[PDB]
Amino acid sequence: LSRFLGPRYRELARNWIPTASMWGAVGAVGLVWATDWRLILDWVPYINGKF
Amino acid sequence: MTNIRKSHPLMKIINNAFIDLPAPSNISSWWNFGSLLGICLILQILTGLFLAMHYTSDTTTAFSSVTHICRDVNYGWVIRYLHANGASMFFICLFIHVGRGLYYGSYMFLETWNIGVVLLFTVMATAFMGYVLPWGQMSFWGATVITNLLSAIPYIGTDLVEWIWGGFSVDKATLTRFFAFHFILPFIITALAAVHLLFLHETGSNNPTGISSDMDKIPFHPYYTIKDILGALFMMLILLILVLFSPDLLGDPDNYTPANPLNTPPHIKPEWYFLFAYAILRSIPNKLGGVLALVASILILILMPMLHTSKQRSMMFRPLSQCLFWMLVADLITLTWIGGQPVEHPFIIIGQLASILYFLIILVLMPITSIIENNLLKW
Amino acid sequence: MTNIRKSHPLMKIINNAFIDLPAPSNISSWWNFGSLLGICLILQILTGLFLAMHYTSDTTTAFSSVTHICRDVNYGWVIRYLHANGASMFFICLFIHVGRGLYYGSYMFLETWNIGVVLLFTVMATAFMGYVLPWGQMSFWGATVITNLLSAIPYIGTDLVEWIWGGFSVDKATLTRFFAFHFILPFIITALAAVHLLFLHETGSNNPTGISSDMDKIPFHPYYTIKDILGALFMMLILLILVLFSPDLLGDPDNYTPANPLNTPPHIKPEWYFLFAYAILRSIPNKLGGVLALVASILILILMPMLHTSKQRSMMFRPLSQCLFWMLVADLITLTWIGGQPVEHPFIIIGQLASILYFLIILVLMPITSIIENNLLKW
Amino acid sequence: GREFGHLTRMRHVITYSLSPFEQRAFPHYFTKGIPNVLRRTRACILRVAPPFVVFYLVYTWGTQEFEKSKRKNPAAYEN
Amino acid sequence: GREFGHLTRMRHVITYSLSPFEQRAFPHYFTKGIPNVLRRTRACILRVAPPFVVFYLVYTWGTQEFEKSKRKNPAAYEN
Amino acid sequence: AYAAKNAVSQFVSSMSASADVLAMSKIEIKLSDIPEGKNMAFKWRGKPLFVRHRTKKEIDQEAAVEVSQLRDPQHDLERVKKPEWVILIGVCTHLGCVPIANAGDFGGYYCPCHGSHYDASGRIRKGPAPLNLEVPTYEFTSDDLVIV
Amino acid sequence: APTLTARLYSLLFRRTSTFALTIAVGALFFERAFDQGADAIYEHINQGKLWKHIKHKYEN
Amino acid sequence: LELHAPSYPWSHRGLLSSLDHTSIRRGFQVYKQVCSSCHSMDYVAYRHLVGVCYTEEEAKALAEEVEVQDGPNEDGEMFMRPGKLSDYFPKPYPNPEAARAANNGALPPDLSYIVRARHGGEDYVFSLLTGYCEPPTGVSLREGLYFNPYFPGQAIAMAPPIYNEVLEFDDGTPATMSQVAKDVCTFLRWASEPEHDHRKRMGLKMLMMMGLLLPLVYAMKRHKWSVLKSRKLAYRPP
Amino acid sequence: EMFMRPGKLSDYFPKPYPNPEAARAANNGALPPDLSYIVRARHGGEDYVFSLLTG
Ligand code: HEC
Ligand code: HEM
Ligand code: HEM
Ligand code: HEM
Ligand code: HEM
Ligand code: FES
Repeated sequence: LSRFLGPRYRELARNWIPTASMWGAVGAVGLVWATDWRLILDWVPYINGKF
Repeated sequence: MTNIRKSHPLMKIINNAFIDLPAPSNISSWWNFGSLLGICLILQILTGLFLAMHYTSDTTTAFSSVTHICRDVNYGWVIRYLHANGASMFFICLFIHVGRGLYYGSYMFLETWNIGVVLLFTVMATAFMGYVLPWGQMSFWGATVITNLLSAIPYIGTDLVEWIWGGFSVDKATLTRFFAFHFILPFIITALAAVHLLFLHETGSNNPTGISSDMDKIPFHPYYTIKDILGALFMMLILLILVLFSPDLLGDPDNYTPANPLNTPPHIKPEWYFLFAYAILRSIPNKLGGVLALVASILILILMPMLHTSKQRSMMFRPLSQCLFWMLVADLITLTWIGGQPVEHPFIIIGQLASILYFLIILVLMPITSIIENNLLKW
Repeated sequence: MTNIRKSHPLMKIINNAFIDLPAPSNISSWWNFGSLLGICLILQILTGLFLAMHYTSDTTTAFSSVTHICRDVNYGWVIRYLHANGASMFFICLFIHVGRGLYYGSYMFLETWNIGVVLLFTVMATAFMGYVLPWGQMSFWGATVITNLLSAIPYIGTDLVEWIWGGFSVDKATLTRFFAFHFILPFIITALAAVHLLFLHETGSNNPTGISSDMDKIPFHPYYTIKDILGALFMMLILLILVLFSPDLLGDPDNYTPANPLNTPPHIKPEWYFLFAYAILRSIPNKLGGVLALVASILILILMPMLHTSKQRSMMFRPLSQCLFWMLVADLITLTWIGGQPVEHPFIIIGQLASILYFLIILVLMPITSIIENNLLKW
Repeated sequence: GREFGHLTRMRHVITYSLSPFEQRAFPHYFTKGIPNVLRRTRACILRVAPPFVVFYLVYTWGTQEFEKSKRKNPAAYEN
Repeated sequence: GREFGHLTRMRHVITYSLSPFEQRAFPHYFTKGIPNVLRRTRACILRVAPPFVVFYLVYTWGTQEFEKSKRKNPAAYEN
Repeated sequence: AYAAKNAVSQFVSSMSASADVLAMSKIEIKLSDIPEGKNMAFKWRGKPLFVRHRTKKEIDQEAAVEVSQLRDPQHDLERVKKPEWVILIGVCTHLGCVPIANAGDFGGYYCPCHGSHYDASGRIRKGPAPLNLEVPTYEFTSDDLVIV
Repeated sequence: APTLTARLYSLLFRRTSTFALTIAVGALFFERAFDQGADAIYEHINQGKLWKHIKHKYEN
Repeated sequence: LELHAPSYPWSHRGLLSSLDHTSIRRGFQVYKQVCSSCHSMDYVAYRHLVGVCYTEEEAKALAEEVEVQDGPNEDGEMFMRPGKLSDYFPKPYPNPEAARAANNGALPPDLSYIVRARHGGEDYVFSLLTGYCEPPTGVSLREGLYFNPYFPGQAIAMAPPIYNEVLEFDDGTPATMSQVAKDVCTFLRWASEPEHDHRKRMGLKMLMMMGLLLPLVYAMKRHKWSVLKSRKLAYRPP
Repeated sequence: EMFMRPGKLSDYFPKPYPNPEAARAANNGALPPDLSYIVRARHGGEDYVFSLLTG
């Protein structure tokens, strides 16, 4: 994978890191909401009113 | 470089089937039901699977297992009544789809029409055995009557009936046979539906005008994906109404008593989607004649493409043919209503007349009327 | 005019799949097993279906129903032992197929190889759930151990294992869930096998030489249909030998006692086609480490294509790689034997060494040996 | 097979369109739909309704006749 | 895509065949088959067998060692 | 997303423990039905549950066990609430086999699958078992009744 | 003077990742609020009939 | 000829109306004190009352009030146990033949699904219980049969089970025949459909969600199809 | 009321005890195993049964 070791690829990673972080946040929020984890949802102000 | 959606094999199949498929732009809401059928099928599998995780096909535990599903399993009632009413929704969509095919001359797709007839028979068998599964009074006695119909076959009727029964009558053997067959058949239905779409995509879809629409084709995805999603949402609304406000509307109360081989229920009738055929079966006093009429009632769809005599494909431009079609639909409603009703003085004669009218309209009246329309149009 | 075989849609698919498919002229008998697998699958679908006509998935009627199949159902023992030994034949053919893929570099078909790995996982799950259906001592306790393995998953292990159990342990809920999943999964296996063949036919088939054989392609039908028929006949000979002369050769006798949750059998071990994995599972003292090693022992097939450091595809012209491959095969046999054996002084150390050798050969020794071979040929 | 590249030969047909974000989803929804719905209903009513009217008449007559048949006949008990 | 007619380019290769009804299905089955089998066996026996021979040795030792372990130890019961 | 989450959650929940299974989560054991020096096995949570009416001699010997000389340091007094009653889950810690009562060298339990030896308090004494038999949570509602 | 919808598009809907994050957060909060409101409506309609409305008379 | 039951204005016949759990409690008292002697509810357990009409301790007290046969003991013979909320409602008779022998050859049906097993449901049950009448002229009833116009055949083997002050309600409600019949029919409706209130709540939620979604998905479809529905096509031959 | 009848071919071989607890009580706490599959449920089969009986 040495082909992908270059300044252009580091620039690409810089460009797509915000998008990857946003998608990771989307995945985390979706997982917490779907599973009703309640380990994280206890901290959310209005949601923790439930249970 | 290339486009994955157009080059990858599975992506090629999916794109050519559901994404880039050229679709007529004028197809109405009556073309949604096809996709609806698929949805129903998928539902009838998913829901069905989650019923098999708790159902046990034993005469000593089948009814108790169903009560356990509807009493103890978390949201088991939701799943059970979704299954029960989804079968009725499946048959509603099937009837509407066959009506759409008859009206707009979609039967000219011979291979698609024949695979559809096979699908209809397979779905009817699956629903029959699935209804036998709960092992209530209605299930047991409807199975008894429907299977006993096969005894009318000459010289092999008794042997065939006792082979299907797995014994001398409907009993535990028959219940387990029906559970296995009911489990396995929907996957054969999915394979047949895949073949059905394969045959349909060979020539594209029809349209209300009955005229080739190659000059006006649109990508299937952006328009008909959302249109079919809206149709599925409406179907889900109707189904959820039936499952959350009248879960027992289309069922029969006598199926909530455990099967009693020594005591027939007050009335023995099948599920509503079979009643019309049942009605035809009761028109003929002869048992073999009744069975033959029942089979022909569905096999007439095979003859439908050959009976087409009009120069135009769709009925959109044939008012007399439209009147005949709506007479046929009202006749089918009459047959269903009578199949619900007992065998008494007015119902017998009305059912005989209705069956005669059904066969007359499909066989005699429609081709003659189409020829009359052709002569009126000077061709 | 045209040719119906080469024009009709379904006929087009069949002709391009099994009739006019260009196939290498030199593929040995090791290429039969693929078709054999399909045969086995179909058999398991047919035979199993006929077992589902008499089997009930209730703990109070599971073992009794199996004995009813074996004693009362006409030729029921034939079908039951056909199923039991056909699972073993399926796994023999699967292992030989994977060995053929490894030896002849068939994993260079990335999509085909990955679909094959998914198929292997699905078939293993299907067989594991099916072995629980008789509800014998071995079925219950092997299910107990294998499912309890899932409890080693951190955080969500207990909730996951209890969700799969349907309760607090293996009980009627688990039995019925497993029956439903066991019924449904082989159809998913058929769909995945169809996708597998779709991916394979995109690039044709490999040959023992490992060299592209487009110059020496022959029609598939007249040659490989009869060759696969002969292979299926030989496989059927072996399977019928197992069914009719040693039906209980590959099954532990302790599964013929009804499940006793309050008493463990003298020895607990899964079926032979899992023993090797079981062996690796017991090599790691840590529970989570053992489960991870078990999963990796089969996920390593995914890594296999990426570890191919040889300039030549097939091991036919790679004697050192052949030695390593046969060391791997002997190591797998050793792992199976150790998994059969109890956990005592010599068996623990031999199993640990065997697991280390398996992972070392697949991950370290094979690529280094391939590089050395490349150097020796001055590539 | 049948692909957008080659379905039919058409010449000298011009189609003008608008972006979905430049046009209203429901333009004149009621003021044009209601007359159009009325037109379609007027066109299709004479073709659709009469069979169902006949069915309803038959249904009512059959129900009435069955209910009358279930009723007692006085003439059977003259003596 | 993958059909007879465009798989590869081959030139100046002449192939001679025979009808299956003009030739014997088992030509020299044993006169030439048996020597050929021995050649194939000899070429592979030193690459396939040695790994399996090691397994047999390990299997025998493990079985013997397991037996010896279960055997009574006289020294343990001394005194 | 709301509708899909509700549907998927309902379908998943259908696969979890049913109402009756949860109803059978904790059981009632009448101590008067267990004679002295008898280890009774009950079907609890789908697994064997051992309730032994430990005798005075057995209580004394278990109280005399050297705590530090145990693979898992435990005390009989801290292992059980009532000295004369010991309640354990009949699942060996080694792999998960069912130990047999009064079979080991220590008079307690013996897992034959490999040979684990436990005392009358469930503490591992000999064999390959890494831990002691689990003690489920329980309380004595009355003199001769216990809920686990 | 951008409108509310223009602000929404510029901040959240323009980028698909932010669009999906907004959808997920909205799904969470909408589930909470909708469940609370629907439960309130249902309990008001059946006021005095549900067990939670009469349990106090039997709780200890 | 048969008589169809009237449509009584039950408090649960509303589109989103639930059951009166006080009526459910009174109907359960009626069941345990009147029809439990001959009728059975196999598919209803005491644990099913915990969240409906009795608290957990009250349900335990109800369960402990009736003895239940337990599994074999050490000697291998069955014994009796005070009972627990995991048990189902006791069977008045061991087998149906005993029930027929004790009720003049008529099997008292199981009441777990009775409202769901009879046409008319709770309406039919209420009309049957309160509909007992003196047989009209010309009706000759066999021995041990009673005239109920709503029962098919009008000759029912069940003697009128309820009457004024048949049982004394714990709630203090007057024990009129109509009140007892209404309460027991409400309880039997609960038994047939133990998910009645939850089903109504889910139906309300799904109605709200569909009313929210259908216009929205319709608007999405209109947004996508606006391109075609505004499309103007012109033909320009040379 | 339950009762006893002479018996017929359709009947299976009579059980010696009503329930396994009775068998254990009558056999010093040991349950006599069912012999319908005893040869097929034991390592050795008829060989094991014969050796056990005669040894
Ligand atoms: C005297 C014993 C007895 C009592 C007490 C009793 N039942 Fe019954 N019940 C019977 C018998 C016997 C039948 C069936 C008679 C027949 O089928 O001819 C029956 C039938 C019924 C039926 C109608 C079944 C049908 O097929 O139409 C209902 C409803 C019913 N019982 C409910 C109740 C309710 C509610 C109560 C409490 C008010 C009750 N029973 C009390 C003995 C009893
Ligand atoms: C086209 C597909 C199907 C149709 C039309 C269909 C139809 C039916 C019907 C009408 C019933 C009667 C339910 C009732 O009256 O309570 C039923 C029951 C049942 N079906 Fe199917 N079914 C289909 C697919 C499946 C599948 C795929 C499975 C399993 C994988 C399945 C499993 C069951 C079970 C277990 C029952 C009994 C449970 C119950 O009755 O509540 N069904 N089916
Ligand atoms: C499980 C059963 C069925 C499934 C899953 C199914 C599926 C579909 C689908 C998805 C379509 C495309 C959408 C459409 O054109 O409306 C379609 C079209 C069609 N189907 Fe079906 N169908 C089923 C039953 C039937 C039956 C019973 C018939 C006829 C008796 C039939 C005949 C046709 C025809 C002729 C078309 C083409 C319609 C046209 O192009 O105008 N199908 N089907
Ligand atoms: C790849 C496909 C399959 C595999 C590998 C497989 C494997 C197995 C195995 C190993 C058993 C244990 C038999 C024994 O221990 O005696 C079994 C039992 C069973 N299988 Fe299959 N099976 C397959 C497909 C099916 C299908 C498609 C069905 C039903 C349509 C089915 C129905 C059953 C039933 C009912 C049993 C229990 C009957 C008995 O144990 O004798 N199986 N299966
Ligand atoms: C139910 C399971 C499976 C079925 C039904 C199946 C079926 C087949 C068939 C019919 C072929 C073509 C005939 C042949 O090449 O011998 C094939 C080829 C192949 N299979 Fe599978 N297979 C299965 C599992 C697997 C597994 C577990 C793997 C690998 C881990 C795999 C990898 C491959 C590969 C690489 C080929 C192409 C080999 C070549 O062309 O030289 N398959 N399979
Ligand atoms: S499994 Fe219990 S000591 Fe080995």
